[PDB]
Amino acid sequence: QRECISVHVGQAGVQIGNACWELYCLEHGIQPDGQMPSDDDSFNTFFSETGAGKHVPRAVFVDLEPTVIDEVRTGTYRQLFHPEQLITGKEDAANNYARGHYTIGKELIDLVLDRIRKLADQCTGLQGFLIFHSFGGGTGSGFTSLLMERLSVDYGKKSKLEFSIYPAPQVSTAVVEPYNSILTTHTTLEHSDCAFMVDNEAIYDICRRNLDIERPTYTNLNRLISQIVSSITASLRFDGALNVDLTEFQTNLVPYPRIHFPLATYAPVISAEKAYHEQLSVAEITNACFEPANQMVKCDPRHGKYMACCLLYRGDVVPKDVNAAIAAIKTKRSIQFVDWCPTGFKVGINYQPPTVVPGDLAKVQRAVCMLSNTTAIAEAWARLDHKFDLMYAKRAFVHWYVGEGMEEGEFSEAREDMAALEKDYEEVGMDSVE
Amino acid sequence: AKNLYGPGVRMGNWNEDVYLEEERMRDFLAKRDEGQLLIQKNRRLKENLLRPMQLSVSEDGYIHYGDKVMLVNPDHPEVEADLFLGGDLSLCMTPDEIKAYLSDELEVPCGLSAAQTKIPVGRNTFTILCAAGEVIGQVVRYGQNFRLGIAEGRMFYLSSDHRTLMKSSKRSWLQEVYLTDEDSYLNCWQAAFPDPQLRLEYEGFPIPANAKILINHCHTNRGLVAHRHLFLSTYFGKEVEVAAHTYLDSHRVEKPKNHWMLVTGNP
Amino acid sequence: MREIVHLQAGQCGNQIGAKFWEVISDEHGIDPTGTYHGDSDLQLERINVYYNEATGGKYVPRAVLVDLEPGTMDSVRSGPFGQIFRPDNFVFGQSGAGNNWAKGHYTEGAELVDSVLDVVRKEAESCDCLQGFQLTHSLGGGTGSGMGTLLISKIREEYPDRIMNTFSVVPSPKVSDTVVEPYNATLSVHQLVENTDETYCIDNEALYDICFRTLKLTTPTYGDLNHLVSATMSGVTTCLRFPGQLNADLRKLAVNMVPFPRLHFFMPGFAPLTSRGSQQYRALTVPELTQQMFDAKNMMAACDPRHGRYLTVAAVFRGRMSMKEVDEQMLNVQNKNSSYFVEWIPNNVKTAVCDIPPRGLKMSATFIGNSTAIQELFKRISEQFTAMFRRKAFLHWYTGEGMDEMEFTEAESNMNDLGNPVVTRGAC
Amino acid sequence: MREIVHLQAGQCGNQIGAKFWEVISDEHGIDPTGTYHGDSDLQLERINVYYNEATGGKYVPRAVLVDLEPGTMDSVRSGPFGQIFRPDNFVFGQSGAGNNWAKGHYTEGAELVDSVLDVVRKEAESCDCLQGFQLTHSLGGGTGSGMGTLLISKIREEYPDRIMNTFSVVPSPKVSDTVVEPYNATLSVHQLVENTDETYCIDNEALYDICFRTLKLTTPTYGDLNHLVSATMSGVTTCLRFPGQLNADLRKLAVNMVPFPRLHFFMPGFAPLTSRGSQQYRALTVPELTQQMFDAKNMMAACDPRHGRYLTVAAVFRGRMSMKEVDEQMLNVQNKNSSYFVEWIPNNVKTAVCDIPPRGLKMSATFIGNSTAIQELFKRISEQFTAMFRRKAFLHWYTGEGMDEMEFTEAESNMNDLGNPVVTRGAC
Amino acid sequence: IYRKEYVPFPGHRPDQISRWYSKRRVEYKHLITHHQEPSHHHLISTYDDHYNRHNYNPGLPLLRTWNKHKLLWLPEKADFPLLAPPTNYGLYERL
Ligand SMILES: Nc1nc2c(ncn2[C@@H]2O[C@H](COP(=O)(O)OP(=O)(O)OP(=O)(O)O)[C@@H](O)[C@H]2O)c(=O)[nH]1
Ligand SMILES: Nc1nc2c(ncn2[C@@H]2O[C@H](COP(=O)(O)OP(=O)(O)O)[C@@H](O)[C@H]2O)c(=O)[nH]1
Ligand SMILES: Nc1nc2c(ncn2[C@@H]2O[C@H](COP(=O)(O)OP(=O)(O)O)[C@@H](O)[C@H]2O)c(=O)[nH]1
Repeated sequence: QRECISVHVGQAGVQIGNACWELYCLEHGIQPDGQMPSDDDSFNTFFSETGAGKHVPRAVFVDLEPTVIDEVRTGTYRQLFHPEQLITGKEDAANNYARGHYTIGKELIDLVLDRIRKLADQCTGLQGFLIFHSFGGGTGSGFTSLLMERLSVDYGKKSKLEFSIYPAPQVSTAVVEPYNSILTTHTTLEHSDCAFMVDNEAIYDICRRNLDIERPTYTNLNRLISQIVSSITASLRFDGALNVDLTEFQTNLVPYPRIHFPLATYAPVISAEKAYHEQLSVAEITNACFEPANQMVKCDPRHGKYMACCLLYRGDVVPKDVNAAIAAIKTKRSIQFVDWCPTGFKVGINYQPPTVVPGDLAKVQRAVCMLSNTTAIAEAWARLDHKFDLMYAKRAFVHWYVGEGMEEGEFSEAREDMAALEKDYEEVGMDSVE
Repeated sequence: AKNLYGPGVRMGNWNEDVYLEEERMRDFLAKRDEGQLLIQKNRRLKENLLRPMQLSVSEDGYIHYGDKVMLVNPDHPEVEADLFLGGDLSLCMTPDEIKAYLSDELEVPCGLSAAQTKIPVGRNTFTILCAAGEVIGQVVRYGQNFRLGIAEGRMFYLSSDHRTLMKSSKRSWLQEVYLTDEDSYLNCWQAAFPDPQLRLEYEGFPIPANAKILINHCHTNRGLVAHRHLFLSTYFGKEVEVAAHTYLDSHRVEKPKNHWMLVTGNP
Repeated sequence: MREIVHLQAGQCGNQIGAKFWEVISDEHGIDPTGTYHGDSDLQLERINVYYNEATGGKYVPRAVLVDLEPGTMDSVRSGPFGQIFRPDNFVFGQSGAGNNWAKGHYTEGAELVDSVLDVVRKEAESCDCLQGFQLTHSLGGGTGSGMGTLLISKIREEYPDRIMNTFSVVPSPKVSDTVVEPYNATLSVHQLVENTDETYCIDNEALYDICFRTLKLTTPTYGDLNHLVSATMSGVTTCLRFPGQLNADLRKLAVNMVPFPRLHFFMPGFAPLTSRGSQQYRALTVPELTQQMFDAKNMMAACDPRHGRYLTVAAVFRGRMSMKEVDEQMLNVQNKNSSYFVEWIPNNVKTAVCDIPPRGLKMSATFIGNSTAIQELFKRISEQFTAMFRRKAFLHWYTGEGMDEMEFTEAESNMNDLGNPVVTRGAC
Repeated sequence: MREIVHLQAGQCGNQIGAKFWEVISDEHGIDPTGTYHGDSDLQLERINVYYNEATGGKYVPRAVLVDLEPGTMDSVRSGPFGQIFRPDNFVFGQSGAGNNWAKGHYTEGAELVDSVLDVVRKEAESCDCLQGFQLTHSLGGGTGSGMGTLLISKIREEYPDRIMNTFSVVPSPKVSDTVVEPYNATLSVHQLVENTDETYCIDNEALYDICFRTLKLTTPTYGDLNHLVSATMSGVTTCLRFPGQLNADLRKLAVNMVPFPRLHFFMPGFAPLTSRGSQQYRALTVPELTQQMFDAKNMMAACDPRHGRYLTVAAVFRGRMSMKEVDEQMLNVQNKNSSYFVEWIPNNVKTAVCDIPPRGLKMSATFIGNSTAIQELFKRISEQFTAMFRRKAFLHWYTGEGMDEMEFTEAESNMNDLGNPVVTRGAC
Repeated sequence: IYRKEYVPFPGHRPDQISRWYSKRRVEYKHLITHHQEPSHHHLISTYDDHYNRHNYNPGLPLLRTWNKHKLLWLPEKADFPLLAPPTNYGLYERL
């Protein structure tokens, strides 16, 4: 009855979805064939029932190009996903918002909305949409831009959560990432309700400090992202003391309708050989989140001021050690809030501990996902804006964009709106003087 | 913060910890010694409902009066719904496992099911009683007013009546079959032949021991059906419900889930 | 023979309503199956205060189970006393409150209040003299903060002369499980102050302080905490369910407890409380009850009685005892802590005795006190509201739901209006 | 005694006949074969009303089952309680109406009308004194409509003093099973008015409203819907079938519920309807049955009273009840809600109290109320019929089938007319 | 790469123990306020005690000695009548 549709845009999005739906399958009964093992209703949030018990997902996995989604219907989950739910294209956007939004969008947007409508028909109370996409490739940027421009018009009263693959500030993986990010932030700033942010360089650090794995595979990053999303989309699955629906995320983390960018942080990132030697208490499970090194995004909050934080605990947690940890953090000085949101904590509690995929993370009885809207992200934005200025100063790679119908002046609009977003960041920033 | 120790160690709140542990331990041992705990009640109810019995010997291949004969529903090739449930099921007693809970056994409504067992297990062994005037030795006849009873030493009888908006089958919405203790015309069933063409001439003949017959309640003309599509989630595994509605097919013939075989002792 | 309708909204108000019903069922001898299985007849003499009689000896509580999120319904049916309520009195809702006062005030809460009004009507005509209503909810948060105040306003407009007791869970200063508590609770307090007749501000931090520094526990969960509210909210209305000498009803408490119509903000206390260690070693006497009652530790709101003069104080006692010790012990505390009482009201203590103690206890007593120390709650949430409203913060979720800007200013103005006449009593 | 010759025409007609005859059988004990395998001797006492004794304790329902397609009849025969109806009583023809009230009132029905009238006469004549015929049909659809109306017409002339009641199932507002229903319905009321004495107006949409809202059923099957209409059908004949105090037959419920001769469209509604899982949490006290049969849901028609006013209301209580309460309730409602009842008639209510209760229930009650709200129906139908004839829609059939357009005009006339009767009396 | 890193997991049945036990902890219903000893029969009205049940029968009817170590005539004051069944009179039988 309390369901949400998971949209998975891009190569990034389809593999984020692969990891998290593997985690949901192991979380519930859900064998990979599609049936729970022989022999409560917590599945009826992500899994639609069927005669002869074939629990099928409510997600859509969209990609403008084959191979990555072609292998999904060939691998070890070939029977679980519905064959028309996984949408494939025939020609990649080739790292181009122009191709993703203006040229290769229209032969597939009708099929994507048809699938979205048929999923939405089979929902008593639809809570909203969880989209997972990159700020990198054109498939992950332009198609989800057109997707917002369609679905926000069609479903304007519905809740919207993004889980954005923000480009790394130091290492990165593309040369037109500033272009794609500067365009997608402009076109999705007014349509997003709340957009949790995740980076790759930060979790590159995370797997070498806290996993104690110098050579992990790149699957582990969306394994941890799967843990994040299974922590945040869990109160509508199981029962707890503080039951937090998706609306309270926006209500307690998005104060103003332009600033909607929190950073996530996980806890017990332990790798099963340093797990049965520590307390894993509530005080330290909060202190690990609020330490400025375990962030999903490489931007420390010491050079910033927190706006509002939402802690979601899961497992063998009593609310009053959470209360004591919140009191200790509010007494800590290096962690400091803005003066206009004093009561800046939103607590959600679930009783189910995280089910652990066979792999790197450990079996822990306590976990917390910490979603902090903060003003520190202005630095991370302004870094790509500086790169965008240095890149646009002499019109590099602009011909590929303008040959695909992308108007030239919308680049200047995107830069202007991101400058206005920096502005909105700073006067949200400074303290009371009146 | 602190270290937050557990039982045994003498720090923090250990004094009230061992006080609360002694109080809860005292309560648990008191309930265990007095034998009023949930698992003790479960074990008593289970042994009483799972005590093994014996089936009557069929000296000839005919079911007589007063003999211990079990009701089974045979295995089916029917595929009208994809959600199926096993084969060779058995009419068994199912008292509801929260509204019973306390005391010893429920009242006028009890509830029937069809489990996947084929051994005579005690909750499935039925005595073919006399209803009308007969003796302990006469053979049950096609279209004769017989009766089904099962046992605390109190004979409960299979019963049903017409459909009202107070009671029905649980998961479906058709007629309810339930175990009463009273004695009336509603307790009475009858047997008939599966084939509607060669039925009325067989009226007035003995019944074979292990054979396909139809059980018609002689107040509503409805047949006993195992509603194989759905399930009743009870303790003794997971099985199906049973109701009363005559299902016909493309020849005025009854579907295989109208059919009910009887089981005697044939070693 | 007089009735109190127990209505409860929100995921907090629901579970306090739930926990209230086991202690009422144990006091009245009702098992989870609904039949009476007890030992006395005084429990059936006045069973028609909370339980409608049905066929077959089934007593059904006159409770209204309300919430916008359909998640706590399965929990309150999952409790041990789940097969006791009507499955019509569970009124559902297939949405989320979203931690928003406007969401329960001007949207789907306002389309659910029609069904809730139909339910409270259909139970209300099944009475001879309905004494009043008893709403238990949380001021900070959703559902019960907004739509609970819808129910308060609607039933106050429809029955204008029935006693309204609301047990309201105010937010705590030390910890807040919600960012938008300074919005929700202030907008709920405005609706409370021209409506209900007897509030009870119940604070989670105060209850937690009772759990450690009085009850002396180690893992106080919501149920263990939650039951103390259930116990005081059972002990207030005891002379209506059990006989006694010098009885007292809710209007008996009200006419003695509220000097002015707007000064209806109490803070409660139920203190025959002791640890499991000291449990066998309590020497229960009326002075020992009174001294541990009037201590500023068992008080169920985050307010210090030492910082403000009490207006009026009530001790609804229960148990077989001599009430001479009741009279001169509260006289002794009145004459001793004279500076903490206002000088313009002589004999500002209401005495009432119920014969029948709570089950498992020898005697108990419930403290209900109208104090001027409620400012450490109300003024506090006023600085919180002003310091957050100045930057126009968290607002579009409130103004986009069909709600104008200036009733925030009305809310702050009429909360500072509450601030004035009870500041006045600090210096008379 | 006073026997009642039952008439059913059409699929709906024969299916509401299946349940009625099944319900009356369960009551009088008669099994699916006839033998009175029953108990209380009161059952066989007044069996004449609905049964005729064959050979050797065998009771054969007095019913003339009619249909214009040899099909619905077969389901009835080859159904469970289907060998209780005499073989000959079943009448049918190898042709069809084709949802064409025309191919029923003039073409196909004609050749078959003789046949039915023969069976009708035999049963009607072979009796001590026929209280009155009773037809169950669906104004929406053919046969039942055309052939049906033709019966009430030819039947009313031969017998011009026998209560010709009718449980017509008028079309529904929202739901619209058929498409021509507009014409069919509008074309039959002109006949019903100048033919029936008491024309009960049940609607499939309202039966649903109840099932869903009241009974709380989840998969409402047409079986359960035929049950609510049979429940009522028996209530209106309970007194003449089961000895009781304050007895009241059919002409009594017509002499105290039909103000003027053309105003005879009553909206029915049973009372003790409660969910299977709430049946344990309730009290069958007269109050309960009243509070139900008068709410704007227990009604079996889609014309809520509130909108209009009640020219009369008839209630037949099936149970051993305390006259005082039955009477008291009547006065109370009439007094409390005093704007939903007309003012030109004092005591606008007929009360009756048959003893023998419906199996399973301690008490019960059927409701037959002539309400000016019934105007809402004929209007909606007229609205649609006129929003069609304007463009000779789906007319070719109705016309060339041996008819004319003028009749359509006058049907809307007598329709729009009656609309007036139930409008002027709606206001002094 | 896909089959090598995303093998199916037969026999990896998830557990349900911890959420259930945390629920057990988060809701000891009378054992939190319960005083010195459990006694469900602890109810006598004041009229029933000091009226038509006479008085406490095991108690000292005339042996009112002077306890010195609590300087008052204790054996009547420290009585606290708790004897006998409750004030059942016939209402239970009537109902
Ligand atoms: N867990 C995990 N994440 C991956 C893996 N491969 C890629 N990603 C994510 O995918 C992102 C790059 O994909 P996109 O920018 O969305 O590519 P695209 O939008 O489909 O456009 P094209 O490159 O033309 O196909 C990287 O930044 C990663 O975060 C993987 O193997 N495992
Ligand atoms: N006494 C008591 N307090 C509770 C209970 N449940 C919750 N609380 C408090 O209620 C607060 C939050 O309630 P809230 O989220 O506003 O519920 P909502 O009204 O449904 O939104 C928490 O801070 C709890 O400390 C209870 O069952 N009993
Ligand atoms: N109460 C009830 N109504 C029915 C049943 N079956 C059909 N109806 C109604 O009958 C209407 C159509 O009947 P109709 O086609 O006119 O039958 P016909 O008279 O033989 O043509 C539909 O709108 C149904 O709602 C039933 O079993 N019970």
